[PDB]
Amino acid sequence: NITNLCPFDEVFNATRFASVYAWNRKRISNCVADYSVLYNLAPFFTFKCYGVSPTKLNDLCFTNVYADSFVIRGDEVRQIAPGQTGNIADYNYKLPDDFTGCVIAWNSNKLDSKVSGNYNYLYRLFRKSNLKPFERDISTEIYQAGNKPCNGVAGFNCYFPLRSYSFRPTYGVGHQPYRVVVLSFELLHAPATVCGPKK
Amino acid sequence: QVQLVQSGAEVKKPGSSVKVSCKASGGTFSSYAISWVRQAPGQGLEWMGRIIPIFGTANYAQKFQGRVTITADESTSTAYMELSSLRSEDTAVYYCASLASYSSGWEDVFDIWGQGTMVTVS
Amino acid sequence: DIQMTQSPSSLSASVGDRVTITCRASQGISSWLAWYQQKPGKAPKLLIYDASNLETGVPSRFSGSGSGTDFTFTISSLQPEDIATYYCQQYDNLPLTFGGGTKVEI
Repeated sequence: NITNLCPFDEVFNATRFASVYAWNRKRISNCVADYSVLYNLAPFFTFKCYGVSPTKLNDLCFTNVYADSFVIRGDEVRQIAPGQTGNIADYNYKLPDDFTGCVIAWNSNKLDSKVSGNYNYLYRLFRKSNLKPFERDISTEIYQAGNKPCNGVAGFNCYFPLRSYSFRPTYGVGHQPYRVVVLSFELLHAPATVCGPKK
Repeated sequence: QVQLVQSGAEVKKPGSSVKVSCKASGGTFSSYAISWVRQAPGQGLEWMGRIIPIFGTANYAQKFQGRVTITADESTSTAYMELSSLRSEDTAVYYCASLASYSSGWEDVFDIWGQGTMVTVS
Repeated sequence: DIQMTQSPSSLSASVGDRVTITCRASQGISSWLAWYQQKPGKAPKLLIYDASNLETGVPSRFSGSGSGTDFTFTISSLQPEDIATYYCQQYDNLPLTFGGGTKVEI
């Protein structure tokens, strides 16, 4: 028994998108979730769901909804899925095995690319252990080798943990920036805060 | 908090070079990117180049390409920029500023600006 | 390189008078514009970092909006502390270009 539409507009159409390093997380509750506006429009190239189907989204109710957003390379969109492996999955953003939700990703080369630039977006390349599901790491400490302590980036394993994609138009489709939004759902019984536009 | 402190002013005859610096203070040097902006007397601001010391990448405008060099020194956290073959129209106030781009999802907009150095040819 | 035309070059207005400054890009930019405030003999201050996003600590008195080529920055009211020169900066592409600037006079 709610009437206010969910704030999907400020999540998908937002001009700014967070880095895969320190990705953003927006909570959605107490609203009507009409998903037709998402997949009906042209710019959203890819849209996949796990545990549910795109057509059934408008007919379901959800107890809690989270909208994670970030930017990754085109070839790395594959890594955004349950049980996957790779830099983004291992060190930046990992989904749970029982993930229930959908992943929306589309090309944003026109927005997020500059000729010899686009240092806005960074990703973690070194970490001692893989992240837990939905884990977040904002630290940037140097990755000391162990045979000698480190205070700054040095030789052998003493690397600076983060790196930047440096998107440019000259890159191919695979390396071009892709704007990604991940929706997570919970399907328990009442109370339920999010429901579709049903009667 | 972040603060940028620039060196003193400089006065030179034409054909010389300048070696101004801006020392980063507060936080850690692993989180700053520096850009240099020119402002001729009474005219608008002009962007020269960008330096990201951690990634070891620098960029310059087309006019200053091959004439301005920007460097940095981690040991002293001093961002260095040099201008070669000085000529009278190079006179301007030069500002050291920190980019927001080199961070999570921000852009090139300059957040913190240095006190600026007066450079004149005479 | 991408060039921006900023008009009017100078605008004079009284206390409490609304101010409107127009910045026009020669090529379409996807809202990647920022506005700065420069007091005489002082470094520019970043007022608006995105097409409409105000920086922390900047009074809501200031505002801005626009997309594509045409952008506008406005002051809801002229306080004495608002008399300054404002520049529009485009950062869609690497060769950052500042606008011609708009000198504000009481």
